[PDB]
Amino acid sequence: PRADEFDTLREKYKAMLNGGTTYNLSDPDIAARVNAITVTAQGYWDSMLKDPNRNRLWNDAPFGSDSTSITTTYRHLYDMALAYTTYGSSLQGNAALKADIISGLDWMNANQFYNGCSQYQNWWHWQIGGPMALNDIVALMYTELTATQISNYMAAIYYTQASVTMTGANRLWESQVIAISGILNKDSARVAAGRDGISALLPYVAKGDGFYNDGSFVQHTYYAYNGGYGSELLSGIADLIFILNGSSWQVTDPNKNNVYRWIYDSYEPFIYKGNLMDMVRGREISRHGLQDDKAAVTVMASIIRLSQTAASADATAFKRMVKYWLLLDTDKTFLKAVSIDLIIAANQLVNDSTVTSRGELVKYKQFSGMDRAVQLRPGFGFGLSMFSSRIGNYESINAENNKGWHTGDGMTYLYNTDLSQFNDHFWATVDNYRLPGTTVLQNTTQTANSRSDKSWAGGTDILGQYGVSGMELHTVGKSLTAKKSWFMFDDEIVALGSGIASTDGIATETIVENRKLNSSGNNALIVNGTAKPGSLGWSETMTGTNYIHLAGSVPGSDIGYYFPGGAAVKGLREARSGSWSSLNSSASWKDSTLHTRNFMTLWFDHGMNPTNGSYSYVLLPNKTSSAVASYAATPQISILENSSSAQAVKETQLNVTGINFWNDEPTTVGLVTSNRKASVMTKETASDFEISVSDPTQSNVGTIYIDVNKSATGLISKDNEITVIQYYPTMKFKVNVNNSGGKSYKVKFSLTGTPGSNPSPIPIPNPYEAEALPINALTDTPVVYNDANASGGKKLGFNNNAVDDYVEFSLDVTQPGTYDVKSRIMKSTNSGIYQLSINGTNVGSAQDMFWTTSELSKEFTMGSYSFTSPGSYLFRLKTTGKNVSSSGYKLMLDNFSLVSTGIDTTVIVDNADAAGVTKVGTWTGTNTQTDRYGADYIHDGNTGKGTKSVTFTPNVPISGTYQVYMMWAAHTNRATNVPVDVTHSGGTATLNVNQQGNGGVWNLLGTYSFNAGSTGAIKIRTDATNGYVVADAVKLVKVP
Ligand SMILES: [Ca+2]
Ligand SMILES: [Ca+2]
Ligand SMILES: [Ca+2]
Ligand SMILES: [Ca+2]
Ligand SMILES: [Ca+2]
Ligand SMILES: [Ca+2]
Ligand SMILES: [Ca+2]
Ligand SMILES: [Ca+2]
Ligand SMILES: [Ca+2]
Ligand SMILES: [Cl-]
Ligand SMILES: [Cl-]
Ligand SMILES: [Cl-]
Ligand SMILES: [Cl-]
Repeated sequence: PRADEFDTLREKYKAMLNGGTTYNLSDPDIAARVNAITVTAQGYWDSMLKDPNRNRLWNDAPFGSDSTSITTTYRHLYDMALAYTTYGSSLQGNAALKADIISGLDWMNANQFYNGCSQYQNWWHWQIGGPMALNDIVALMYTELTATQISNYMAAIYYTQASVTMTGANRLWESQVIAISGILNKDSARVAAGRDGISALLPYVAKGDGFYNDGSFVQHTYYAYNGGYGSELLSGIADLIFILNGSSWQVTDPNKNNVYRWIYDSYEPFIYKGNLMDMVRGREISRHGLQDDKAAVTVMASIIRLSQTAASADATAFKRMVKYWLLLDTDKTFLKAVSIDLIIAANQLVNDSTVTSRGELVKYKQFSGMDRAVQLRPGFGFGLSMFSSRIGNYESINAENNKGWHTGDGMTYLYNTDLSQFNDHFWATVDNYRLPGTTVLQNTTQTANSRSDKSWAGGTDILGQYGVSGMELHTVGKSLTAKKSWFMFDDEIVALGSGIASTDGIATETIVENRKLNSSGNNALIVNGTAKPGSLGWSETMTGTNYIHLAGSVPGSDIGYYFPGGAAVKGLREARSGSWSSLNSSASWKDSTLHTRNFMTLWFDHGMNPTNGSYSYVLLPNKTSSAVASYAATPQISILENSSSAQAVKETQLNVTGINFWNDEPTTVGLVTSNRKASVMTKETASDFEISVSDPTQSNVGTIYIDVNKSATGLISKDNEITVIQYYPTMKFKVNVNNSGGKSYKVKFSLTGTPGSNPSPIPIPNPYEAEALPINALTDTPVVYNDANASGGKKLGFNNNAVDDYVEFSLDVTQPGTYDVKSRIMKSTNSGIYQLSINGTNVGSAQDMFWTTSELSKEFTMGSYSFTSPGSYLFRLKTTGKNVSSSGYKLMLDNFSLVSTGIDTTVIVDNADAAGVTKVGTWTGTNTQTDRYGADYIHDGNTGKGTKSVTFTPNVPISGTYQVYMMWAAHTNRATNVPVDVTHSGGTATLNVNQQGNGGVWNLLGTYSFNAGSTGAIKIRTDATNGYVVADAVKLVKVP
């Protein structure tokens, strides 16, 4: 404390920089690093400008106008300082080196970097790059410095980097710089400010920049970036936690535990055998020195750092996964890249037998927050790269990632034992016009940094192992559009496309494969069981293709391709040359060295201007040629449909079905019906049936109704937002997907046992409280106010400014029917004139909602509407004008009610009529009066009195009160005393009717309570009748 706690931290930090006071120099990995450190230092020492008159310290870092020279100079000084303090270095303790380092620092303090200096040009080098490197130098050289020197150097850093104010990675770097200077300058307040700076980076987010609960990381607002920015956040945070850990300024924020979760959720799934998946690395795929295997290193390092501070369970889990990856790293990618400290940590870990390798990871995971998906199975990994109206196609800024045009066009990455597939200059040689999985216009580009006008991107999953994803492609700046779906099971991936349409006048292509080959480029390509030529230059349009086998450059990397129904597949085996400069021509990364790599490219040609093109193929990784053939003969998958309406695949071994629904209309495929865009997956067993549902559009604020065409006995389990509607004879449920963020909702039904009870019918949830209705669209934000006179004690105050302003709600109409639509409006001196529409159809005329009279509220009848199917409906209220006495165009909406109408409840029974009439005795029909109802009527022929009867049994829709009418054929030969029974709820009534009068009209007999069903009857008897008895029709009319 005041010296020694700082001393302790400083020593801990220095040991991170140089590996510690002592270590095993017989460890060849350590030895190689020590040498590398020594050589580098000698390099910059040799090139250093050393004389009093100097104007810079190195020529490659001139001063005055480019602030990069600040960082460059201090990094050079750091390298020298490193060798100076590195145990085992032939330059360790070198006095001349020491003197040159220190003179360099004092020169910088006198000329370039000091408290009060001019911060010309680029801010970053003054506030972050420089201080960061200066901090490190001072850490190493501390004991060799005076207090006055340390004071000066720190005063400069406090000057350029005074407080934390920025966001994302800048904020992190602010925090590191501030924390480390604090430690070096023995300034507790400054260290605490450093510690506090990272808190704002810790919470999860649901939109915009940061980490998402689903594992996504987004940066630059719209880009999948776990491998880019998120990677550097993880690094700095894991380091700050490690340094501060145990100290007075240790990280206490409970959110710090999110950083440990990030590993399980945001990193582990994206590291395949030492390769950080390129689809989450954004623009960084264009950095030659930072290919996927190199990109993985910082994450592995961060995980090791996190294990040193993690709780027991996590530390164990972390060490196990890192060990796994290190054991795979036969060419020492990691060991040759990191500091001695990490070499020590890494080696200790692989030599520790109490830590066992984690092994192969097996899981499926949907990253809905960044339009990504990962399938990890035994033998392969599969990455899926999409974009939507939420996520940009790819990022290209500062002349980086220049050829990334199609990297988000539904691109597929297949990972296997060929660890180098996407490194070893994959990106600088591959034909970027034909990236795997994508559907594109041939040899074209696409505007960068753009989102599509399509929201359908995402998917759902089951058992945490099987998944289905989809993307409605619409190339930006092009007409090209397509529906692409992926179905990922135990050992196959099915890819389907349809609705492929373009008017761009260019041949349209879908890329099945574009694989990098061995150095010969001779990997055997076997097609329909027949070997093709293995020589470079090979090119064919292969028709009637059933299956293909491409042999892997390394055991475990064969790939099979099955083409359901056969396909015309174009093929090309060629050598390709290019340099990284094409992808990245920024100052830092420009590299023009040419490279030549070999590729096998397989694709579909949909031709020019397709109107409704399609494709289907099945990836069969890690299978022999004969196994591939074997699969083709008896496929374990069945494509149920592949159209623009839906795309569905069932794996018949697993009995897992995946379905993508493309339209917001009722749609049926397989056993499943959906009334909304949805991604759905089912798992069936002997004892149960499970369904997974998601809204990939992420913009449904209402419900999704699902039917499953199979009988269930009851419920086993369900997520919250599921509402079971029926078990038998068919499964019925709905999902409330408002604010879903594209996540998945699951329900599991029982198929055996004794049937339980079906759920009771779900009546219309009247009233629909405005204050609690999900809003689907609006022009002006409404506010809820409290009011004891309002339904639910709350009303919704519209703030509508002008004509055509609207608010559109989503209501769950749980029972199909024709309903009269009413709304309860609270009195307000500011009440406009509104027009209701439902689903784009106006209902009724516009209603002037203003009034001056006494009452606090009124019930407006907007009008009638027919809801043919149960589900969500959009009720829109549009400002159309205003009463002259109104303040403006606002409104105080309390609720909606849907009331039934005669259309639903009124019942008519004619004498014929095939159902509802049962006669007794012989009745005679005729057409002779036109006293109405139907063609004919019947009569008893004035004979067989007290023997005959006609019983009208109506089907009462809803229990309630019903007016009972009757019509008949009147004349003069009719009976005047026709006895009529009305059997209703509660008993039976009897009256006589005079049928020689009031014919042709509906005659009110009475008004009674009836139960829903057929327990009520209206009988006409003939007992004691003084004339002809006519039977025609009855009509029940509900009241009110
Ligand atoms: Ca700052
Ligand atoms: Ca490696
Ligand atoms: Ca299978
Ligand atoms: Ca065919
Ligand atoms: Ca979202
Ligand atoms: Ca407005
Ligand atoms: Ca209300
Ligand atoms: Ca009739
Ligand atoms: Ca009788
Ligand atoms: Cl010199
Ligand atoms: Cl130089
Ligand atoms: Cl940033
Ligand atoms: Cl409220």
